[PDB]
Amino acid sequence: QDVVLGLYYMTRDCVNAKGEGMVLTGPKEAERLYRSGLASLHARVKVRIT
Amino acid sequence: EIKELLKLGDLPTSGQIRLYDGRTGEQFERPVTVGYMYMLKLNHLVDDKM
Amino acid sequence: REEAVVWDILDEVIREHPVLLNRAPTLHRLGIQAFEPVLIEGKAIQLHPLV
Amino acid sequence: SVTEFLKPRLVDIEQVSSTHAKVTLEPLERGFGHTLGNALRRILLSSMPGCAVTEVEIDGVLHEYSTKEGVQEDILEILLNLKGLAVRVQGKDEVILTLNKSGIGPVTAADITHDGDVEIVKPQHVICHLTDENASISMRIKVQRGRGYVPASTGRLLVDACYSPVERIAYNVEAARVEQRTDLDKLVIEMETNGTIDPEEAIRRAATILAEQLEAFVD
Amino acid sequence: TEFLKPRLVDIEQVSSTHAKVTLEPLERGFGHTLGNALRRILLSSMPGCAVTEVEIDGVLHEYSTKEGVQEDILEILLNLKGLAVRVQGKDEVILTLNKSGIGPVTAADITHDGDVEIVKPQHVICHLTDENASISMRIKVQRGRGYVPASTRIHSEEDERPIGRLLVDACYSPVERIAYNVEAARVEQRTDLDKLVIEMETNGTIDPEEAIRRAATILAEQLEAFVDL
Amino acid sequence: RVTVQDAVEKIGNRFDLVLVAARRARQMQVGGKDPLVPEENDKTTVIALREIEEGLINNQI
Amino acid sequence: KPLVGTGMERAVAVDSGVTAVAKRGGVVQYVDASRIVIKVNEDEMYPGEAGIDIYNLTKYTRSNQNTCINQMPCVSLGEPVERGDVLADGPSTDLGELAL
Repeated sequence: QDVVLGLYYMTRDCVNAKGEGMVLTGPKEAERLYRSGLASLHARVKVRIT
Repeated sequence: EIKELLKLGDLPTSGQIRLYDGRTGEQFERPVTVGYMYMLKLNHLVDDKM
Repeated sequence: REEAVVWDILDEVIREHPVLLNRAPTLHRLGIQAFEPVLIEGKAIQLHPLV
Repeated sequence: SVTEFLKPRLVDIEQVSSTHAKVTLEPLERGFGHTLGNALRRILLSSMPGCAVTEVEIDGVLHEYSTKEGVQEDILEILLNLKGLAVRVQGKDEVILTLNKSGIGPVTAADITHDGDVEIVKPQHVICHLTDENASISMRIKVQRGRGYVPASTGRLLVDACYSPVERIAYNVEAARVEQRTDLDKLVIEMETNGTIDPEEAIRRAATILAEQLEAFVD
Repeated sequence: TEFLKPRLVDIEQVSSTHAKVTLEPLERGFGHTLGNALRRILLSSMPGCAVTEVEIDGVLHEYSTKEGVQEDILEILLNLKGLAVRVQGKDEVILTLNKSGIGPVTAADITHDGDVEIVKPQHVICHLTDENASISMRIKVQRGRGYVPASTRIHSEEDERPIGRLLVDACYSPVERIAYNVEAARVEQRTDLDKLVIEMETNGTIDPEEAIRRAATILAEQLEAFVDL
Repeated sequence: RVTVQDAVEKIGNRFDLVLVAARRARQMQVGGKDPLVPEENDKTTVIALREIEEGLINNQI
Repeated sequence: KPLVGTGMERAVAVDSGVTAVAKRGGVVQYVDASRIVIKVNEDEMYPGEAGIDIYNLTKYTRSNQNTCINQMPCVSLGEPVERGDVLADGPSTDLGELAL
């Protein structure tokens, strides 16, 4: 149950957020963006993916 | 009447407080409940069973 | 005497000897399973959360 | 005892790539695996100095909104892909470089006008692909010295700056033991970095940044 | 490269036990990075000074009782565990205590020394409650760091202590809570210079002007392994 | 290593993998032979499973 | 003490008989965590008696389940007490409230 709670919380979208709407080159700088507190985790974004 | 008592203390009447994680000093997202539960040690303590 | 060597020996004995944990009752085959042990200071058996 | 706390040695450089390594320390006193792992994390990911692409001027554009033809991927992607280029600038605050290429095929950072004063530390970085018999493109790329990661908050095209060379850093603490106790911490630091600097030395730079703060208190 | 380095510009010993200290200026993030590192170090690793054994004249084990005293001997040990003292250049010392006649017994009754200094004379050990009543005891103090429970300690001593000693659990670490806070301040006509405030509650044996430097020292030497790699 | 499925890809009956891993581990522990895989001071339990990974064991041997 | 209770603790701890309860009113004459002794007042004394109620408290002893049961005083020398006041806490009580 707690694992799924965490993954639900991680993957929601909140229509207002810090850092919302920018475009990123990958998960790693997604993480740098999260961890430094520059973007909120459920903020909307576009990323390059593979 | 609980709110009224918490207001008589200088405490936050939401009952919740923002907390930080002592592993980093980061803030938790949204406040969390904090307060004085009563807890009992039960007589099923482990070295009596290992 | 629990001498200072014995743990470095123990951590060689156990180093990959599976031990079988089962609760009771044990309704179905998944109720006995084997795990590789890792040593602990306390007295509880530390089980894996998903299992 | 009273002021001779246990000190680690590196148990391994544990190297798996030139881009990424898993530098592990043992033992650390209980709880110090965070107190250093995260402290060096917060240094490494946000306050390491370095140089990065900062602004772009492709030939004749006001906004990457304009999807100028002849290129396969549109200017929004060229703009981020040029953020992907790792660069070293020697002794200067800001430096502009020029790039051009012609003929049907890819474009690479190797096609930049390499000043030698500046090193493009990964030339084989593809920039775009060209899509007509007449396809050629020419642009100015600004590179700048700065610190950390700075978002797009502040014909020029602005872009976020990746001044810190750390692509990712992560750390764990885990059980470690001696002959009589197991409450001590191991620390694993894992990091991956853009090739400007090797990681087992980037951390030695970062440990210095942190050490320099303490220099005014240490007796 | 533009890093401003800190100095520990100011201190406020708001009480004989509580104090504030401030480190100023700091760059981006360093207010948080030190702010938490020093809190976590100050809680784990400041050395201090604890009671460690007690011998009381006529008692035999923790659970007994003494005629004419208000506490079970056990609650005397729970009281002395909280007693805190400085010691000057020593790894340990023995304190004698004597009192007779009705009334409280308090730390002020310990046979004082130049080389021991007690943070709070009024910390109370028991009551005496009979006209002829007495207690005499030899409290042994040791320096140390962290916490060491007596059960592991006697398992670490490996000789057999005599009948009629009592053992207490050791709680050396002298700081009870630490808080940190970060804010901008007037320097060089510029913004984002953090005045770190660290403010602290203690058992009273130490002063921040040592404590923050000692914590910074511990950090600075633990960190050597990461530059020596 | 622990999951034996890649050894079961090679001994397509899973019961025969226990009979073969035991037989081979006995040739090591009791019969005095030594492994064709590089050992890492693992138990014969693991060495014999690591001998299926080299693809050089079946109950002919 | 539990900080939140129901006010039934003031009854369970007394009626369960394990706190030592003042049989007659008076003043505390002596206390030492083994004895408590009460100079009962003459308004409740019986005429030929010395007029002094000792309470030898039970100290560390096994419960039937091996938990200890040491009673401890709650009074002070010279303090007045009234019939039915708690003189000494039981196990799991303080000031006569239940306190598990």
